[PDB]
Amino acid sequence: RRDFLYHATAATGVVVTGAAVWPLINQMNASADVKAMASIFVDVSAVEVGTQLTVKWRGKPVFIRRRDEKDIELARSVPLGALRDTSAENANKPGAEATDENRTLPAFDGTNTGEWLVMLGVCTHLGCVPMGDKSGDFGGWFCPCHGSHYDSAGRIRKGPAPRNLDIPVAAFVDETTIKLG
Amino acid sequence: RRDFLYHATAATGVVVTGAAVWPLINQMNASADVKAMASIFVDVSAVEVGTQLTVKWRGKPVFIRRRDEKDIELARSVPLGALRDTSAENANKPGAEATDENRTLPAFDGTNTGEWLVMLGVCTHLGCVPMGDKSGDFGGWFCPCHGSHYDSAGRIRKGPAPRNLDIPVAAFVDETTIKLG
Amino acid sequence: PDHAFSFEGIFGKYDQAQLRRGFQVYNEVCSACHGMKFVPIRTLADDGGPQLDPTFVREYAAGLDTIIDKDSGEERDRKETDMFPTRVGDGMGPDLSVMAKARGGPEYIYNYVIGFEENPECAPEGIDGYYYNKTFQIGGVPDTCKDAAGVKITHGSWARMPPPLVDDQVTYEDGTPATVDQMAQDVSAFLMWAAEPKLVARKQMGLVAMVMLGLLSVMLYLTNKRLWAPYKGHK
Amino acid sequence: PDHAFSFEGIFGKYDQAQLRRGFQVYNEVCSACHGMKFVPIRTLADDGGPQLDPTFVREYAAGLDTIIDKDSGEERDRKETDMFPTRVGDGMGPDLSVMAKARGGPEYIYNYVIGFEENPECAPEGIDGYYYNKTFQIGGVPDTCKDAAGVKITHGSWARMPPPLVDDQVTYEDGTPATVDQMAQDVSAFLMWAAEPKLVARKQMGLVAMVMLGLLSVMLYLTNKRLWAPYKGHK
Amino acid sequence: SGIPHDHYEPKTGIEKWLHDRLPIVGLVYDTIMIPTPKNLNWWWIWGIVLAFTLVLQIVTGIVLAMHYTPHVDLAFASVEHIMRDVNGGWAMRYIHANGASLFFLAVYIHIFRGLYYGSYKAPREITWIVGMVIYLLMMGTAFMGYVLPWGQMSFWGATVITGLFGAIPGIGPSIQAWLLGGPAVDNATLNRFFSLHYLLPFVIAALVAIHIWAFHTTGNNNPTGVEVRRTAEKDTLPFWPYFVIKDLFALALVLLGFFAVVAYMPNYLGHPDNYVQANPLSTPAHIVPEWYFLPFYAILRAFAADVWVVILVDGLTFGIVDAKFFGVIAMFGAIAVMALAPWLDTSKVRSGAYRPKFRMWFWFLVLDFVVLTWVGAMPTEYPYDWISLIASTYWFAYFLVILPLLGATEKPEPIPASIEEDF
Amino acid sequence: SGIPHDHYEPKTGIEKWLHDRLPIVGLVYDTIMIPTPKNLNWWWIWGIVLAFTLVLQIVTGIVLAMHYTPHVDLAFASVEHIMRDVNGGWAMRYIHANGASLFFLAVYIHIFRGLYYGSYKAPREITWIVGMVIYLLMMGTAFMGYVLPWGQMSFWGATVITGLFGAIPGIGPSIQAWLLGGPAVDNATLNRFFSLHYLLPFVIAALVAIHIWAFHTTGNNNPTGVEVRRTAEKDTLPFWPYFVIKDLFALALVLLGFFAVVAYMPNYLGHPDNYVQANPLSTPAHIVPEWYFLPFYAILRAFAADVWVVILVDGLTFGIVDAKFFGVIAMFGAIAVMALAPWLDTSKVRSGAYRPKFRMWFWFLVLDFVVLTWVGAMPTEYPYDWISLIASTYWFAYFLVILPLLGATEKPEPIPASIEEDF
Ligand code: HEC
Ligand code: HEC
Ligand code: HEC
Ligand code: HEC
Ligand code: HEC
Ligand code: HEC
Ligand code: FES
Ligand code: FES
Repeated sequence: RRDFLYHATAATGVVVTGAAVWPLINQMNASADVKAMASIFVDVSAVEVGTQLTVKWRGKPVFIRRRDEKDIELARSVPLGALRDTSAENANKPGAEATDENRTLPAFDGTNTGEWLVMLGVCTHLGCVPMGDKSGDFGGWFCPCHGSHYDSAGRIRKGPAPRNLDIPVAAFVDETTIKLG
Repeated sequence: RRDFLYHATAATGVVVTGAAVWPLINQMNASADVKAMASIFVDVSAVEVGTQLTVKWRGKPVFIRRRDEKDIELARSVPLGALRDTSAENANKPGAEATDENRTLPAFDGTNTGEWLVMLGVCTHLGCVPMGDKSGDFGGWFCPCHGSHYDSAGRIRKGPAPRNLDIPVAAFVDETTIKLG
Repeated sequence: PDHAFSFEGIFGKYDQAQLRRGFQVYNEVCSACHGMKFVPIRTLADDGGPQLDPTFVREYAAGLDTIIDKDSGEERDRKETDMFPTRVGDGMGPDLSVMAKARGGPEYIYNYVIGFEENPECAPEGIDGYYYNKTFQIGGVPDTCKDAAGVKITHGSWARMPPPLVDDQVTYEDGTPATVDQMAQDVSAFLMWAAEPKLVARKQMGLVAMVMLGLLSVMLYLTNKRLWAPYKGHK
Repeated sequence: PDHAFSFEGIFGKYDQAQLRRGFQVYNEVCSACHGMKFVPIRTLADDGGPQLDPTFVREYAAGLDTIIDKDSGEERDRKETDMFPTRVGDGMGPDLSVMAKARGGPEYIYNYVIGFEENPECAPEGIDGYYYNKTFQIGGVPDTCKDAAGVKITHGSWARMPPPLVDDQVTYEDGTPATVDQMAQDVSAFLMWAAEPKLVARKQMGLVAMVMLGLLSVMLYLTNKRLWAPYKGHK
Repeated sequence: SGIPHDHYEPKTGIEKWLHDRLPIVGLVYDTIMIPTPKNLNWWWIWGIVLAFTLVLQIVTGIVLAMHYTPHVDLAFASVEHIMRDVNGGWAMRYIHANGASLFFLAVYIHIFRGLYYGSYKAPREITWIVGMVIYLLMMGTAFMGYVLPWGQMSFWGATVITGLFGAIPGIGPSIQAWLLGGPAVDNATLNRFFSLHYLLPFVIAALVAIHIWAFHTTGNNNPTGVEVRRTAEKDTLPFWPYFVIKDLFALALVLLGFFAVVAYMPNYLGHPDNYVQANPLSTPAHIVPEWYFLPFYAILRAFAADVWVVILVDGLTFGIVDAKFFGVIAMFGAIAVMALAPWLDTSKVRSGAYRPKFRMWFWFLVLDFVVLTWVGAMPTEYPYDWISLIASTYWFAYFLVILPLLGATEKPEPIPASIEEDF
Repeated sequence: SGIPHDHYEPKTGIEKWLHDRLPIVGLVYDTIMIPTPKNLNWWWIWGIVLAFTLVLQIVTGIVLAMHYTPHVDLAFASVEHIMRDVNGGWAMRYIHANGASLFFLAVYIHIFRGLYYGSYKAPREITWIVGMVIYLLMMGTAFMGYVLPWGQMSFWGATVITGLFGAIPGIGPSIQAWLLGGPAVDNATLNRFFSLHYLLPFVIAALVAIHIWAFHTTGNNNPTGVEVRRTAEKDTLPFWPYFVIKDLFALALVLLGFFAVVAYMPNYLGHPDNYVQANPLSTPAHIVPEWYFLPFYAILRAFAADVWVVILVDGLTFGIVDAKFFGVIAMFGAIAVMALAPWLDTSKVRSGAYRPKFRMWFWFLVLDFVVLTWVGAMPTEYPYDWISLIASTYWFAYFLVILPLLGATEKPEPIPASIEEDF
C-alpha cells in the first residue's frame, strides 16, 4: 500500500541514518587509553603502619599514611578555633567541619577512623609536594617552596597556603585495598 | 595624468601584495632548527690513527677510520674480479670502478689516499650497524643481523648484502677536520 | 590439512582457552627476547580474548620489568596501565605487537616456528651463530646452496632465532598434550589477538550492516520498480 | 633614572657587547641553578645578538653537561645543535628561556636581582632557608608584617633565591667596572635576547610596512578624492 | 529599478562561449555592480575588514599547522620552533593571535552600527540571524584556539568554560566528559580542539556566503529609514569602483595600525602567564580568560545571591535552578535576546538618527558594554558586584522592555525622504 | 523548454517571507527538479557515489584527526591508540583507507563512461577541465595521506614521488627541498602533508560545486548523440524522485559490498609493510606505491633506453632532456592529453554507440589501463619492459592520432533521433 510502503521506506532510512550517526558521537567519548585512569587501586598490604605511603595518580601524588598515636592525640586535641581552614576539604562528604572524626577517613568497612588518612599531597598555595615523615613546627608536613606548615590531619597552619590538604573520593575494598576515584 | 596615476597605483598595490606573499612561501622552507643539520663537522684531532672513529649524523653513524698497513695491502691487492659490487658507492665522484685509489678518500688537501676512509656505517642489506675493529673472515667489518662480511675498503663480501658501504660527500678542512655534507 | 584456526572465516570469535595457552607460552618463552609495546596489560581483561581475572593481571604486571616513569625518573611498580616491556637489542628480536599483519599472517608464524630442521645435504656444516628455518624467506644463504644467478635452492633460509621449543617445554593447567604443534597454534592465535583484538566486533558489525543495507536496498528496488512502472509497461 | 635599555623603543638592535657580558655572567653564575632549554646554543652565532665565533660555541658546548641521546641511550659529547641544559630540582629554579615575557619584563629582573637587602625592622630574625627581596611579589610574608586583613606591609616578599652577586664577582675582558648593577643590566639584556631574538627584524619589518602602507593609503586617498569629485563640488 | 545589467554577454566570442559556465555573469551582474546608496558614512566598511581578516586568519593558520604538533608534550616546543627557527614565524603567530582581536573589535562595530541604523528591523531578519550564528561559531573557534599553545591560561580557561556545561543538572557531567574526552583536560581535548579549530572557519565562510547573498537580495541599510526607491533611481551609485576604493582605503589604514601593533605592541593584548608551561597542580592569580568574553563572564559571575536585587533567592523556588545554572541561562539569554531584537522593537520607524530617546539609551548601552568589559577582569569584591549586576540588568532591560516603549511613543522627528540627500 | 518551474513562492506565508533569502528557490527550481532524459543506464550513478564517498572521507578524517598526532615519534602509536582504545577506531580507519580505493575506482568508471558517450565533446568542455583538475587534487591528497601513518611504505613512496620533482634540471633540488622542508624526509614533511591533507578536500568540494553548476547549465549527456529538444519536452523526466531513488538503490548496493569488504577483507588492498615502523636505513622489496598510481608509475619507469623503440637515445640530442625528465614529461603528458581530448576528437558526432571502430579502440584502451595497473607492480625485467612500452605508446597514440582519423572517416551508422526512445 501507498502509505505503508512510503512510510516504511522513510523509517528504514531514518534508522540507518541514526545507526551511522551514533558512532560519530561515540568516538568523542572516553577512549580505552583513558577509562582505566579514572579507577585506580592501591594495595596497602602491610605498609608498616605509621610511616607513609605515596602513589602516583592523575599526575599528582596521593598520600596514604597510617596514624601514630602521638600524631593522633595532637590531631584530636585541635579545637576548630585558630584553624585557618575549617572546611574539611575531603570531597567524600559534605562541607562538615574540619574535624578529625570526619577528616581521618572511612573505617575499613568497619567502625574506626583514627588510624588512616589519605589526602592529595599537593600544597594548596601553588601545588608543591610537602615533605612528610614528621616535619615542620606542628609534627606533620612542611612545604619547602614557601614555608607552609601542615598539621597531623593535614589542615594548613603557619604559612600562606590558604586551605588544608584536600581528600579525594575513596572507599575501602574490605580491609586490604584503597580505591582512588 | 589619468593613465600614469591609475597604472602606478595598480603597480604599487601589486608590489605590496607580492612583498606580503613571499614570506607565506618562505616559512615553508628549511627552518633554523634544520639548516645546521645539513653541515656537520668532525674534528679528527689525533684519533690515534688506525682504530676507528664514529659520529652520529642524519640519524645514522658515519665511520671515520684511519688505515693500518696490513689492512691497506689487503685492500690494494683486491682485483675487481670476484668483487660483488664494483661501483665504488662513494657519491663524491662518478661511478668509477670500486678501486682503493678512488675508494679510500680525498687527500687531506694534499696527495695521498691510503690512510683514511670515511663511509656510511649502514649495512646495505637492511640497515644494521656492522661491528668494526678487524672482524669477520676478511679483516674488516661483520654485520651481526644476517652475517655479511665486508672487506678492508668496505666492499661487500660473503653475504646477502648486495653492495658495499657507501661514501657520503666529504672534503677536508686543511689537515684537521672533516666536513660531512 | 591446512590447520585452519577458529577465526578464519565469517565467524570464530577467538576461542579463549587457546589464547590463555598462548599466553602461558608467550610470557615463559617468547618474552625472553621479544616484546609487545603496542599492547597494554589491561587488555587481558577486555572481552573478546582472554577474559582473565583483573587481580591476576595486576600481579603479573607487578612481576614484570620496571618501566620507570614519564614525569619523575624513578623505577616504579610497572602498573597495568603501562604497556608490555620491550626487548630491543644484544641478541634480541623485533616487536610482535602486529607481526600477525606485517606478513595469511598467523599461518606464517605457525609454519615458521614449525620448521627448524637440521641443515640440508648441500651445506651440512651450516653457519656459526645462525640457524636454519624451512619457511623464513628473508635470511642469508651460503653460496653452496645458491644457483647460477644468486637464487637460493633451499625452501627457506637462515634465521637468527634459535629453536624456541622442545618436545614438552611447558605444562598446561587445563590438561592437554603440550607438544610443539599445539603450542605453535596457540601462540599464533595469541599474537593475532595482540594485533586484531576487535575482530569479533568487526564481524558482528559486518553482519548487522549487511542485513540492514540489504533491507534498505530491497525496499528501494521496490520503490523504483513502482515509480518506473507507467513508463515500462507497453514494451 | 629608569635606566632604560637600548632596545626600549622603536630602535635599539641589542647592543651586542652588553649581551656578551651577560653571557659571561649567565654561564658562570645563573647556570648553576637555572637553565634555558628553549634556547639552542647555535643561536650564539646567529645575527642580532652575540655574533660569537662558531668554534668557541662548539668548545663551550662540549664543555657543558652531557645530554645523552634520543635514539641510542649513550652519553654523547653534547653538540651545539642540542639545547642548553636544564636544572630542575633539589634547590634549583625555573627556566629563564622566556622569563623576560612572563612578567615591563627585563626591568623586573633588574629591579629583582637589584634588591636583597637585610630583613626590615618588623621581622629582623627573618626566616630559615628563605631570603628577602624588595620586589618579588609572589613570596610568603611573616604574620608580623601582614596588616589586619592578610595584606603585606612590605614592598616585596621572601624569595627562595639567594643573592646572586657580590661587589666584584667576575672580570670583564673588554675592560669595564663589573659592579652589581652593570652585571644585572647585562644579564637582563641577555635574557631578553634568549626570549626575543628576532626583535630587530621585527622593528625593520614594522618600518618597511608602515612606509609602504602609508604610501598605498595616500594613493588611495587621492583616487577617492578624484572619483568622488563630480558629486561633492556644488556643496 | 534593481538594474542588474547582466551585460548580455555581448563582449566577444570569449564572453559568448562562457554561456557554458555563467560565472562571470554572476560576478558582474550582482556582486560588483550592486547599486548602493550615496549616503554611506564610514561605518559601512567593517564588513570588508571582517572578510579580509577572516582570509588572513585562515591563511596564517594553514601555515602554522605545518609546524604545530597537537600534544601536551610537544605543543609549547612547536610554538617556540615557530617563533625561532621558521622563516616568518613570529609574524604569522602575532598576526594570527592579534588579528583575532581585530576580528572581534570589527564585529563589535559591525554589530553596534546595525543596532543604531535599524539594520535588524524588517526586512533584514535573516542577515541578523546568520550574523548571530556566526558570532557564536567564531567565539567557539577563538576559544578552541587559545587552548592550543598549552600554556597556563589555556588549561584553566578550558577548565572553567567546560565546567559551565557541567553546571546544568542531569546532563551536565555527561556532556562535560563527552566534550573533554574524559573527566578532565588532557591531550584528547587538545586534539578535538585542534581539529575543530581547523574546521569551523570554512563553515563561517559558507555562512558569510549566505550573509552576502541575503543583503544583496535585500538592500544595504543606508543612513536613513528609506529604500532605494525602485521604480530610474538616479540615486544608488554602484559598488565598483567607488565604494570598493573607499573600503580599501579604510582597510589600508586599519592594516597600517594593525602592523604597527604587531611590530611594537604585540604582547600587549595577551596574558604573560600563557608563556609558562601548564601545571594542573597550580593555578595562577587572575585567570582573566580574554577580552572578547569578559562581558559574558561578568554576566555569569554576577548573580551569586549577594544583593537585595538577588533574584537567585527567588529562583530557588524550584530546587533545580541554582545559581550556576541561573548565570548560564543569563548568558545564553544575553545573546538570545540580541538575536530576538527584530521581533521586540515594535516601531514602524528606522534609524535612530530620528529617535532621540533611542539615541540616549543606545549610548548608555555602549557604555554598559565597555563597563562589562572592564569588570570581568576585576574581582567579585565590593563594589564591583553591584556594578556588574546593574550593567547586566540594563542590558536585559534595554533589549526586552525599552524598545517596545519607544516603538510606542518615539516619533517626535521629521523623517527624511529622497535618499538622494544633496545637502 | 528547460522548465525551471521556480514554484512562484505561492505555497504560503512561510514560502513568501523566504523572499529574503531565496535558498529554497534554488534547490527546488534547479538542483532537484532538473529535467533529465529517460534513456539513462546504470552508468550515470557514479557521481552520487563520488559525492557520498567524499562526504564519508571528510567525516571519518575529521574524526581521526582527533586522535592522530603528526610526529615521527607518535604517529604509529596514535594509529594504534585509534585501532585499539577508541570506540569505533578500526571502523573509521578501514572506512577511511578503503573508501579512498572506492573513490578512485568510482572516478575511473565515471571517467571511462564519459570517454564512451562523448561527454567531453562540446558543449561540455568546462566539466572535463574541472574534472581533471579534481583528479589531480585528489591524487595529491591520497598521496599526502598514505604518508601519515609513518609506516615503511610511506617513507619510501614519499622519497621517490618527491625525487621526481628533483629530476628536472636547474629547479629540481630547490623544489625538492622546499617541498620536503629539508634535504630528506622528516617530521617537517609530515606536518606539511597533514595540513595539506586536511585542507584540499574543501577545495575539492568547491570544485565539485562548479562541477555540479556546469552540468546543470549544460544538459546531462544521455546514451545518445542527442539533446533534450528544448522548444513541451515530453521527454526529460525530472531528477526527484525517479533518478534520486535509482541512484540511492545503486548506492545502497555499493555500500553493502564496501562494508562487507571493510569487515572481511579490509587489509586486502593494503601493503603489509606499512605495519612496520620506518627505517631510513633499510628499504623493503617491491615498494609498489599503491594501486591507483601504478599506470603512471609504469609510464614513468618504462622509458629507460632499453628497446629499439627507445626514444631516449633520440631525445638525448638535447643534452638536458635525459631519461628521468623524459618519463616525468611522459606522465604529465599522459594526463594533459586526456585533458586536451575535447579539442583533438575532430568528429561532428557523439556517443560511440554509433561508431564501431571507436568501440574497438576504446575497449583496447580499457585493456591497456588494466595492463598498466598490473605492470607497475612487476619488476622492470624482460618481458615486462616491452609490455609497458607498448601500453604507454598505445595510450598516447589513441589520444593523439586515433580520434582525428575517426572523426574523419567514422560515420557508417544511423544516428538516433527522438531522445524519447520508446522501443
Ligand atoms: C631469543 C633467544 C629468542 C626467543 C626465545 C624467541 N625469539 Fe623470535 N626472534 C629472535 C630473533 C633474534 C629474530 C630475528 C631473526 C632474523 O633472522 O632476523 C626473531 C624473529 C622472530 C619472528 C620474525 C620472523 C620474520 O619473518 O622476520 C617471529 C614471528 C618470531 N621470532 C617468533 C617467536 C615466537 C612466537 C617466540 C616464542 C615461542 C620466539 N620468537 C622466541 C629471537 C628470539
Ligand atoms: C641557586 C643558588 C640560584 C642561582 C645561583 C640563581 N638562581 Fe634565580 N632562582 C633560584 C630559585 C630557587 C628561584 C625561585 C624563587 C622563588 O621564591 O620561587 C629563582 C628565581 C629566579 C627568578 C624568578 C623570580 C620570580 O619572580 O619568579 C629570576 C628572574 C631569577 N631567579 C634570576 C636569576 C639570575 C639572573 C641569576 C644569575 C645572575 C640567578 N637567578 C641565579 C635559584 C637560583
Ligand atoms: C588552519 C588552521 C587555523 C585556522 C583556519 C585558524 N587558526 Fe587559530 N590557531 C591555529 C594554530 C596552529 C594555533 C596555535 C598556534 C598559535 O597559537 O599561534 C592557533 C591559535 C589560535 C589562538 C591563540 C593564539 C595564541 O598564540 O595563543 C587564537 C585566539 C585563535 N587561534 C583564533 C582563531 C580564529 C578566531 C580563527 C578564525 C575564525 C582562527 N584562529 C583560524 C590554526 C588556525
Ligand atoms: C550579529 C550580526 C552580524 C555579524 C556577527 C556579522 N554581520 Fe555582516 N551584516 C549584518 C547586518 C545587520 C548587516 C546589514 C545588512 C544590510 O544593510 O542590508 C551586515 C552587512 C554586511 C556587509 C555589507 C554592508 C557592510 O556593513 O559592510 C558585509 C560585507 C558583511 N556584513 C560581512 C560580514 C562578515 C564577513 C562577517 C563575519 C566574518 C559579518 N558580516 C558578521 C550583521 C552581522
Ligand atoms: C579531516 C581530516 C581528513 C580528511 C578530510 C581526509 N583524510 Fe585521509 N587521513 C586522515 C588521517 C588522520 C589519516 C591518518 C590515519 C589513517 O591512516 O587512517 C589519513 C590517512 C589517509 C590515507 C592512508 C590510510 C592508511 O591507513 O594508511 C589515505 C589513502 C587517505 N588518507 C586519503 C584520503 C583522501 C583521498 C581524502 C579525500 C579526498 C581524505 N583522505 C580525506 C585525515 C583525513
Ligand atoms: C576527469 C573527469 C571527471 C572527474 C574526475 C569527475 N567528473 Fe563528474 N562528470 C564529468 C563529466 C564529463 C560528466 C558528464 C556531465 C554531463 O553529462 O553533462 C560528469 C557528471 C557528473 C555528475 C552528473 C551525472 C553523473 O555522471 O552522475 C555528477 C553528480 C558528478 N559528475 C559528480 C562528480 C564528483 C562528486 C566528482 C569527484 C569527487 C566527479 N564528478 C569527478 C567529469 C568528471
Ligand atoms: S607552594 Fe606549597 S607553600 Fe608555596
Ligand atoms: S642487515 Fe646488515 S646483513 Fe642483514
